[PDB]
Amino acid sequence: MKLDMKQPRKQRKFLYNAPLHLRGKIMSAPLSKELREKYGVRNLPIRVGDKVKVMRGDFKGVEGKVVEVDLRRYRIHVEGVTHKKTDGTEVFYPLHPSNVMIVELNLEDEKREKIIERRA
Amino acid sequence: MIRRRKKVRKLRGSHTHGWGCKKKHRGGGSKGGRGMAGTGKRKDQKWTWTIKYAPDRLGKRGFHRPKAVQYIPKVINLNDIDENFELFKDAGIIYEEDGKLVFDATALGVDKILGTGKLTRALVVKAYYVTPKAEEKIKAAGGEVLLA
Amino acid sequence: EDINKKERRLAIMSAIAATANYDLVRARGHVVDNVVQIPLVVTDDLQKVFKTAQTREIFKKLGVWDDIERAKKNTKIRAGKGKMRGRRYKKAKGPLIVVAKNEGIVQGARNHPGVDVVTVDNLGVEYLAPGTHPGRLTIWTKGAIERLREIYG
Amino acid sequence: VKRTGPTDINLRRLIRTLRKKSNEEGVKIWKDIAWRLERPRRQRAEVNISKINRYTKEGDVVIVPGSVLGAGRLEHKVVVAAWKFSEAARRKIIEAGGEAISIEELMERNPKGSGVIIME
RNA sequence: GCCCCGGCGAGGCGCAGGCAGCCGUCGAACCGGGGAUGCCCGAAUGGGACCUCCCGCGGCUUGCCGCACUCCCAGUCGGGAGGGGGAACGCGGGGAAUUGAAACAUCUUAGUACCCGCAGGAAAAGAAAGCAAAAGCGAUGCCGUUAGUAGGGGCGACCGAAAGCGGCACAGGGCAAACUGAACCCCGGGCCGAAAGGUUCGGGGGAUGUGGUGUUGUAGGGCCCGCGGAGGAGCCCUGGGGGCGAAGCCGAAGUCCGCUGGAACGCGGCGCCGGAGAGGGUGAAAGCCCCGUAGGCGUAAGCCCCCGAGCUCCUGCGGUGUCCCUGAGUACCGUCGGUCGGAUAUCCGGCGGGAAGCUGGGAGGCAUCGGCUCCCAACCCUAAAUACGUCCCGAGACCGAUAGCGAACUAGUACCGUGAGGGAAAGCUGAAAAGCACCCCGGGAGGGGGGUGAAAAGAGCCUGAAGCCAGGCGGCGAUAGGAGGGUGCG
RNA sequence: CUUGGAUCACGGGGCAGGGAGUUCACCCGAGCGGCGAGGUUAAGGGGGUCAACCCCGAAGCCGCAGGGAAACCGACAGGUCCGCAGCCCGUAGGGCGAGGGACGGGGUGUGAAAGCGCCCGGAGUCGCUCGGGUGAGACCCGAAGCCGGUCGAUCUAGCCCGG
RNA sequence: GUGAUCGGGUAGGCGGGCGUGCCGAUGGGGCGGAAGCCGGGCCGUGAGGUCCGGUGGACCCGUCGGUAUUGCGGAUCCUGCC
Repeated sequence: MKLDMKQPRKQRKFLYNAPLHLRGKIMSAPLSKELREKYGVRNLPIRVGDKVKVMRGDFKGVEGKVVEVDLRRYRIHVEGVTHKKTDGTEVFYPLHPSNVMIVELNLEDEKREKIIERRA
Repeated sequence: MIRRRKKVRKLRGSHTHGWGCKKKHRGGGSKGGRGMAGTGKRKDQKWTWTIKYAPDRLGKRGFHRPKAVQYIPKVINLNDIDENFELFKDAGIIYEEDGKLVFDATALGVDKILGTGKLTRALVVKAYYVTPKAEEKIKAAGGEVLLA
Repeated sequence: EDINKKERRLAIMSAIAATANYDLVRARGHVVDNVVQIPLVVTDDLQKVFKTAQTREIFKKLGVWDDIERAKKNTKIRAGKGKMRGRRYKKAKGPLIVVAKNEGIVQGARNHPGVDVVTVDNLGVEYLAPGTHPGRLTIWTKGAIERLREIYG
Repeated sequence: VKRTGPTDINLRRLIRTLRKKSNEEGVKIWKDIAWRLERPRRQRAEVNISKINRYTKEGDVVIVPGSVLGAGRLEHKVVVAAWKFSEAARRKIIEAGGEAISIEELMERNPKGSGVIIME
């Protein structure tokens, strides 16, 4: 996407009122070296069914799996990453995919494969 | 260069800003009228100023002739002819033909040669008009004039 | 604000002669303990360098890398409402490269923080005296000095 | 209004040097020239070659606390010292067999200022 | 909210964080392009409106078409135009007063505010019956100067140009008449052609002149004569190539080791890229985590250029003349009103008079005579350079919620007035709701204990000041006289 | 404010935030700076790393000659004196002496003319800042009123129609 | 060094300094706790500056030069609160 503006307010406004076909890109995450030297790609947009390693936060180290993506808030959910309520019931803790590394890809769709052979 | 401070900045705290009593900086009565009002034609507030500083401002003296009729000549003095002797010689005006030296009347294109100034060298000058003093000083320097 | 040509040019010349002095350059804030000459004249082969790595190495061998590093380190986040309007990261000044003809040295050195590249037929007072403080660290070329021998200004 | 002084560090240095040189040698001409250089700018001296030639004589030494301008003709040879010169004045003085120099060099070539003439 | 073609590639159901559920991998939402449906009023239009709802006439098979007013072409059928809207900019008309002159009447304010009408994406002007002066220029329009000048004015206050010089941008064509005389235009249907274009039938007009020629100045054109016979510059797309052109795509390099901390974007150490150290986000201050950036690719329909493509509509050069033509209530003169710097010398209009017309006619700052110089009115079209910004991109020594637009927010909203019209207030939990499980008292709102959290920051939510109020502590305190203070000793 | 305020003269319940010599165009002066008998560019043009930067562009304005209503005419780059600073001789004083002051000579208008007025022995222009004057709302608030175009007779005045 | 021959001040004129917001440069600080708020210590004729403790939870100051919607007790001032 063309974003050529040295005005913070225009930047932030774009980020807030961006259309939905461009939010997946902003939701990109990095890959592991073991997948980079295999596919030749440094980042990809995130997708449910992918396995994840948390590289930042209180759940630093945890390995998990993606079960929910929310574009309107720019967040994701990872099984294994939850806190308890005062009741005692467990609820997910929402993460940003800048703090997350992909360690196993879900490839049962031709369009992801086309993405890869585009950027390799 | 020298950038000095404005004085409203010091008058902040003066209560009048240099104007006197609290009643002196109101309007047009404070000035005696908007503009050059009261100059002596119909009223006489500033008639004193008029007769001290601006006399000959009220009335009519003379006529003007039209611009289609006015032609203003160009004038050079012998001072200039002497102090510009090398440029006019380097380019144009002077023609060193058949002896002596010759000065021509078309530097700017001129009509009158006036007499202010001494002259050192001796030339032969050709111009429309030349003045008696100029003629005398040229003759003395040892040159001659030949009217066109 | 209007200014006259002749005053402008006299000021430009004074700024040149200032940058040619060692104590003014050291007082302005530049690291000069390794620099070799001050004024630093160098061949015209520097016009065709178009890679920031190569320029990094050349500056290390001359002695200006430490001034580039000072520039990078004294870059700071500004105080005020300018941060709303953008205009944060008050950036520091490094050295000038003065060049007769550009043949790649702009692409080559344009990213290094604080550095500027300029030709001699386009020389101004703000490249040489930022903030009204003369003594910027300047690297000239033979072509530039021989073009100044003509211009004188 | 507050009469500041000259803004040229070199003028100021010269003024101090002159006052101290007068103290050293035991004379007055240098202190006099100092207070004439320290006089307001809308008043500083402007002298012409007509004037120099009128009131000078072959071999004389002249000091102008200001600017010398080219308007007139110099018939004989002179040594003129001044702060500023014009191109035409240099030309005309060099021609005729003269010197156009500075007050620093005058104080070098003559500390006591014997025979010098002030033209303001 | 329904359909189709493309892009993106997995989630989605507006501001708006809910319950329950549906759509999507046969390619969605979203983005670009194109289509469908589209209640009533409204120019509002078949006819009517004290309530944005009612009442009808023909013709064809409940369903449909048609029927306002004023006009053009036709004419018994039909085919077409106008009407209303639009911030500022634009053309044409009508036209004040406050105020200033230290009162005021001529002047000024001012050809202003406001009113009436007419157009567009630009409008208006525009091709010398001109400017000038012994020399010369060559349509209009805009900038800078000329210049507060010439010049107007109770000659007061005040008002106020042009030519020229320097530049932007450049471009010229057509009628009327003379001379010919239907050799001409349009509509509808039919046959060729890919089309641009060409050929037949029936109607409308045109001898009160359709078509051709012709267009200007020390003259030009026609008729007559001779000689010569480069309208060939342009229209179209069955064709063959190119460039520009949507949504979009690719895009380098650390999440390395220790400490603080709820969390590194910090502090120490060791590295890497760079045509990329612009800007923003992410649990604190990040060139190397993500978007991007420097720099490269990609695009439909449509617009253009080279060629090939077939296709049009009248004619030059020179001579010679007792032949002809060249715009009328017009030029001009007097008078009245208005307007202008226009002064005995600006422009517009009314009234009364009024020409010549190529052996001719006009201008040259009072009128007239002569001389010289410049030009040919009373019919038409015309790009470029210019003005604006109800909009877009992009920027900022601008403001930062009593500021900045009146409106950072469900704002020209709520609300006020019969009405024309007037007009507010109101931003911020936290990294994550983890938005307080459970127990005791209370009719209940709620209080007290316990819990979450790095911190109650507890939605009556960042920080949380003063004035004000209650309580606790300290000092004084029911025989006492000054604007509530100063100096000194307790 | 006032000659005059503790006043039986005006303003004055408390706190917090807002709140009054600005901008243009011309003119008079100064504090600095550049060039200098010359000074200075405007619109605009070209180049660039593209609102910063660099080069060209003197059209015009001021100045170098003034007098006079106009026609028109058209001047001292120093002849004398007194003399501050500073220099020379010295021992108090005396000599030259720029800038400064006073005479003399000249141009022109007016006049038969003499004499009088203005003028002539080379310094101005271009910028930044500041003080001020004049005009524009012109440091901030306050009128009664004058003019223009639209709205209203559900109040009240009058008239008609039907009750 | 001199001042027996300086030391009150309305209108008014002149000189130097304190403080507030933004720019171009230079030098620094900050989650081991920035700005702001409360109470106190020291310097300063003074306008005001700086430190200690507490509260608070992300930005801020100095010197040089420039710029400005640049300083309040009052207007029968405006807004909000008491």
